[PDB]
Amino acid sequence: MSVLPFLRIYAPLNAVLAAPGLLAVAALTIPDMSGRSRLALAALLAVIWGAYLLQLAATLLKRRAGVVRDRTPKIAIDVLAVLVPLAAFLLDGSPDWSLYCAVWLLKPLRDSTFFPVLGRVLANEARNLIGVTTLFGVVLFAVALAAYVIERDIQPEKFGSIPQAMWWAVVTLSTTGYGDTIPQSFAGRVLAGAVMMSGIGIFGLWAGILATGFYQEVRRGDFVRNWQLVAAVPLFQKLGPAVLVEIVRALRARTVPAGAVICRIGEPGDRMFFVVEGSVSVATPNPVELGPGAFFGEMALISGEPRSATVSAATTVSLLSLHSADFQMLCSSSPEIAEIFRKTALERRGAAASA
Amino acid sequence: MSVLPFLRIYAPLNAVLAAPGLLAVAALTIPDMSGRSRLALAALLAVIWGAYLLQLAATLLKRRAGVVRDRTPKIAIDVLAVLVPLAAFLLDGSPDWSLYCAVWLLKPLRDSTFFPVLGRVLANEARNLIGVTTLFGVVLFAVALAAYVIERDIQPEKFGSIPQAMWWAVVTLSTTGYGDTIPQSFAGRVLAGAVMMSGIGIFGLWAGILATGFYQEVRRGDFVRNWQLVAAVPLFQKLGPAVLVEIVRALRARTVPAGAVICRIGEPGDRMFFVVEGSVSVATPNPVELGPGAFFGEMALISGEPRSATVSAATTVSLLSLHSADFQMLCSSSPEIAEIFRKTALERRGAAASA
Amino acid sequence: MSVLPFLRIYAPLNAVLAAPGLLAVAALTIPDMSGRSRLALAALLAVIWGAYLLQLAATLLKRRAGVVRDRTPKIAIDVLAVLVPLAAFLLDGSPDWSLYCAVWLLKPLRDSTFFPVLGRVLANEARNLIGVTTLFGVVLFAVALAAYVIERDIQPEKFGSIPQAMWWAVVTLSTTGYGDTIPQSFAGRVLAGAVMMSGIGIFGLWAGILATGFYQEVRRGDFVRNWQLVAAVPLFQKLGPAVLVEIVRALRARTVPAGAVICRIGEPGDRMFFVVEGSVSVATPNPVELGPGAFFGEMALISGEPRSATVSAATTVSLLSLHSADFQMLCSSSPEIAEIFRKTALERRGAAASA
Amino acid sequence: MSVLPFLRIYAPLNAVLAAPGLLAVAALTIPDMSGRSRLALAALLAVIWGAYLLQLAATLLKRRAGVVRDRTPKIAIDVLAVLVPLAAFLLDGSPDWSLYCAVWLLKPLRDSTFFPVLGRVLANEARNLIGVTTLFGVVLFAVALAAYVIERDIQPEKFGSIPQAMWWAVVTLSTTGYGDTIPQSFAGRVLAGAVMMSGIGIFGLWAGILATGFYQEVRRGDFVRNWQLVAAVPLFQKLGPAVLVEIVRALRARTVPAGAVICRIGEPGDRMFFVVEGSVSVATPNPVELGPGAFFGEMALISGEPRSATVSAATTVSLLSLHSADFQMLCSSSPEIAEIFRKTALERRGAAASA
Ligand SMILES: [K+]
Ligand SMILES: [K+]
Repeated sequence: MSVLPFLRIYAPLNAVLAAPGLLAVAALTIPDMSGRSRLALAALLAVIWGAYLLQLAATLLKRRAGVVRDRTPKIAIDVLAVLVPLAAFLLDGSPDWSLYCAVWLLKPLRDSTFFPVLGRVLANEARNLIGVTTLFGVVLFAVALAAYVIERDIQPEKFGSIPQAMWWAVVTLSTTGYGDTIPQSFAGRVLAGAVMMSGIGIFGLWAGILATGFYQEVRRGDFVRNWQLVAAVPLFQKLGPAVLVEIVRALRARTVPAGAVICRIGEPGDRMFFVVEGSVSVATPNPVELGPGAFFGEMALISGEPRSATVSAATTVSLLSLHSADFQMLCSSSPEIAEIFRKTALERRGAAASA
Repeated sequence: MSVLPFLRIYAPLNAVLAAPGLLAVAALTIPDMSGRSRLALAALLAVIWGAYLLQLAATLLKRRAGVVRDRTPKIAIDVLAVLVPLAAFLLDGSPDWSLYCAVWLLKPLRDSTFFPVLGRVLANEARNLIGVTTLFGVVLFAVALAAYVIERDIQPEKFGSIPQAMWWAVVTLSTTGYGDTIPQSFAGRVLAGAVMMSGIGIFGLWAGILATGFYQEVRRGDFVRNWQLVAAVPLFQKLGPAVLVEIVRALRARTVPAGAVICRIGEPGDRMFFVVEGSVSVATPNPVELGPGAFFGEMALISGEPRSATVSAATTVSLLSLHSADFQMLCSSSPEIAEIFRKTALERRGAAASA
Repeated sequence: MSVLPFLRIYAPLNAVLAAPGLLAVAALTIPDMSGRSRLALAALLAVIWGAYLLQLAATLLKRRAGVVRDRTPKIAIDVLAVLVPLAAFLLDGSPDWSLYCAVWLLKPLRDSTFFPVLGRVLANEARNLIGVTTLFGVVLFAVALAAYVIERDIQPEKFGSIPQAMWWAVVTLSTTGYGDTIPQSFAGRVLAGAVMMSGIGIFGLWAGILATGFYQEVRRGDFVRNWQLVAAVPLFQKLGPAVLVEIVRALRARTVPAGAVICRIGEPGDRMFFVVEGSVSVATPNPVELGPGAFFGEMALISGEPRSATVSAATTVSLLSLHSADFQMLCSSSPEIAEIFRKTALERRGAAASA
Repeated sequence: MSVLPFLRIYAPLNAVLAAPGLLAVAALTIPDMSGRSRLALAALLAVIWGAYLLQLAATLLKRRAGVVRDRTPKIAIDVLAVLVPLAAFLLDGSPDWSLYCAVWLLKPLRDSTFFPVLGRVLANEARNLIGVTTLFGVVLFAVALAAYVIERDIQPEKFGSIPQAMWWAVVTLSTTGYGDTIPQSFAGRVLAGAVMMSGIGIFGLWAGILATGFYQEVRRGDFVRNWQLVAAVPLFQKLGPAVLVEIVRALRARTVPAGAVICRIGEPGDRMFFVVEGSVSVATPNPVELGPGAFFGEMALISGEPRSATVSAATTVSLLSLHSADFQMLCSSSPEIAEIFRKTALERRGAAASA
């Protein structure tokens, strides 16, 4: 609610081409299809193949930034991105060689930030997951066995065994309800009463395990990335030690590309930003082009008024962002700083028009 | 638990008429129906059409409050509220013109506050949603492909292709369990074991993403709307800076219409209010009609007793509300203020009967 | 994890008899049944009827504690508890009069504390629920309509109308998957992709709305009930104002009946209690029978040792409970109090054996 | 995200053998199977039987650590681990004696820590669960009854009774959607509209009840286990009282086995550890083998640089772990301690190479 995401978050075309790349699978998979478009898209495989292969060697030029790097992840698939189709094309002379479009599916995951954010936490919290997973196996066979006791008599063809009953366990436990093989007797139908009660109690924790400290990591991701952009601000030699741990939990940083809009004049002013790198276009008779290490919005927050200036992203600006309360927290947190923001809320009234 | 919502929250009839408006669709949709009621409700379309159209021009008189406004949202549908049916009536000479009752469905959403509250946050947090959505696409085809490996042989008519297998993917992943095409072999039935385990882990985050900071926004909505009604209270020149950030998280404000009841005498006193605008009917021999900038309940909270007065909403009062603990927090937070509430818990004993 | 619930939480037999009471419904509902047990349980209705009716008049003696009370809830059903069966017995001469066993179902809810805890909060937070409920209606027909566009042609008997399509909406949205009427075409099967994605995003908030501040109320329920049992403790004239708001969030109170065990000797000591009313049996050569306003466990917590005494509930004791950390919080929160607990951890070593 | 789990968390083979043990059930359960492998695995039962029985007596030697112990849980199944199969083998002369493989399923749960963590909390919070469970029974029959009103006429074979309708209740309430018996009329199909709305509101709390304070216990589990490893650190005589309650919520402890890696040189330094027991291999010209009561990473955190030393687990080290922010919290929390970490960030530069 308090950030401006711009400049092509889903940027690199190395990721993009999997989506059209893998829909190219389908038409080969289908009888009664004409040969025209059949092979037209086989080229598209060769495009993407060639396209990453074009990209490939430029990556294999890993002399760029060659000091200390850990690029086993990034490179691992690029190699197989082109070999696996290639080795496939010959030995699998039959059309099923296209089935090695299971390969690019990592290419999104290759340059997928936020995916290592996932695997980072599992190796602290899987301690619970396994005791639950065991418990998930406890309750499976603890319950799955209860049915073979019963309907083996009058449902041999369905419940004439244990693992057939294990099938109806997770289906019945995992919220699903396929609807293939269901009891007829009473006591077995009694047993289902606890199952949904159970699995929804089970998953009530287990899926909760994920979001539990995942959110901590992401709420922590908003600090590790943001203890940066702190000392750059020339004012923050006076902030107390504990002051900062409060604030940075809310301060998310995102970038704006050049040319785009930041805050349009007259829109309801609801936030203020801290510029730390780049430059802006504060639309005034003298454009107050504040570069690295600046801010604006106190003209709008202290007064609670619309924007006093159409700020447009002159350049690639690494922005922070902040809603009022936590800035009211700040002006509450210290009178010493509202003084300059009091002055600045007067200086920028005269320094907007003037220089 | 600590607020009095009254005065027609679901007020404007511009919203109301969609509900009866769109049930008017149905009877036309149905064979073997008599023509009597068939066309009776076609009028009702013309009513609502005419009714908004009656409303319409009064809105197009946008000279009301014409200083600085952003009414592209509000007006966008009102225009189409009446044109789309109208242009429909002629070219679609066949009865299917009524199918342009897809149009009013925004009219609730037109004057739906709390809906922009939704879209506000997605443009900070969709960063995650897409990495998950990709991941949702990862796991779809990563898993959907695994089945065509198998049952293409003995289930051509069902699993004789990939996207047919993609169908059984999300159905099997998204908790649903339709029950149309299900395996027969073992290894494919093995694969389902992880699926529900997965999707319930997937959605265990992804739906959690929504409530995650949504609740922050709404818990923030209770501050942005409520840093108002602060300075109006004549007492709050002495409250510390950080005192307020604690409190306003709990203080929700709602309005009471005139005539209605606020706190009935003798009911178990469980809360106290801060009046800031309007007037009341404190039912006493001298009605202590406290107007803008007042409160009551300390007579009941300090003593923990029932109500000492039937307070009824004399007028349209913009109320705050507060349960004890956070008022006990207050009386704990400062002895200087309990003094006047000590006195007031004596003055209002004598000032209830007297003037 | 830190409380001792005892003394028949599910106590009153006025609640109990619904469960056997309503299973008495069934055998009448069933053909090919013998008349013997058919009417045997019709008596059991008359038992419970007579049993509450026996209870009834003793309740209608509402001279007990007759000062200020709000007993419209409690009495409302008791009246109908016996009239509704009675008026049923005659006019409904056919056996279906037993269908007025829909009546006792409130009798649990009659003396169901924790149920008003539910309805208390909905009248603060249903503001959201309705904007969501509208939104739930938005997305219903916004999506339900999309299908009649398509399969009316080749599925008249199933999708030959709108509300038939509304049926497949919520079924498909609400996680369920019945499996009666499913598409065959592509584009309609495309549409389901967003649905589960939606409804699981929808309910991802909406059910979250419930637990959101419900937990606040219950986490608040642990304070409102527990700002009691504070001043009774003779030591708590020195605790700071803000000290208490920290602590009582964790301190839950429950009662122990007489005779039962409290802490058995030698078990791993993990907590300490504050007695405020009743008496104990501290099993020592001189039983240190501490009555109202006492505590024990610091002998075990400071040393981190097993229990030094088999404490058994001599009487009906209203207990508090506390795990270490928040007592370590206390001994951390003030050195002035650890002094007496230092002394007490010596006095009770000598005062356990001695008097 | 901030811990190193190693040394065989899922260690004891007493747990392990259930998994292969119980898959041994299946092949006996199946007709048309050869007798060869039929009996081969019956031995495997005798293996595990004999294997625990081998383990058994060594456990019955409970003279180890015989001071004060509560081993009724641990021993209860071991006894039946071998008797139940044994008594089964004779009286159940038919092959169904193998059905007493319901017995080992506790053996995981025997030495399952984190399972008592489950049952600990239910006896504080089941107060709610039962009022909900009653409410779950309220809404069951409150709703289940509504259908027999209707479809008993034209669905006797399906809805010709109440409990048959109770079947379609929980199936329809508990998110499942089997798909066996579904209405045809309107008003009954109206009723389902609230059901999913209800049960997803129901379970929206009820499963939430579990994770609610479960997470508290586990977030409390990270303190009770970790008020240990506090005084051992020679520095922590100066930490304030309240300082610690902040920190230990994040500090999780895990063990590393001997030989394994701790922090490899050059990897991106993201955390620092507190050694309290064991020894390391700080790979330097003079290996700075810090034993009980040590730490490292401030060389990497203050500078925000990669690792300055390949630390490998020389021995079984009981490690703590800590990411920056909470160490930045520390260096923020007190200048007095950053002094020695300032010096140490210089001493270990010279004391890494030197001794
Ligand atoms: K389902
Ligand atoms: K189904």
